Amino acid sequence: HKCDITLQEIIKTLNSLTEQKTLCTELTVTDIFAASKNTTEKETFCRAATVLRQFYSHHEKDTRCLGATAQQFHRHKQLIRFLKRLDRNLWGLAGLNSCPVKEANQSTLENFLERLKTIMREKYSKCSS
Repeated sequence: HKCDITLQEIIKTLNSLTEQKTLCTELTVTDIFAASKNTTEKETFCRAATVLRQFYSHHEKDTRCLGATAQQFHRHKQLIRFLKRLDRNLWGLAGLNSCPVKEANQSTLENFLERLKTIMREKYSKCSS
């Protein structure tokens, strides 16, 4: 694949999470699309990194729900270590590093991932990178 395998990695990495975190996906996560009334691609990717970041910290290495079941306790520091890894990938694609997010509707992790995915499957046509 000439394109950047990183993209496919983000989708799979972002997906696997959905399969694992299905119930805990009720921690009402702040949206950001509301400000999509006029933003560029980069601005989007960045804004996405901000949401993911805060989401990581808020829960940090605290097994509040990200696990408490199985294959999650041990892979706890692994999920976080991976989440950040993705953030770094976003930085590469992005380049702003500074992007604000105006609150609005409190979506849900799953909903956030689902929405983000759509945008991914949409821009997927534009590999570039």
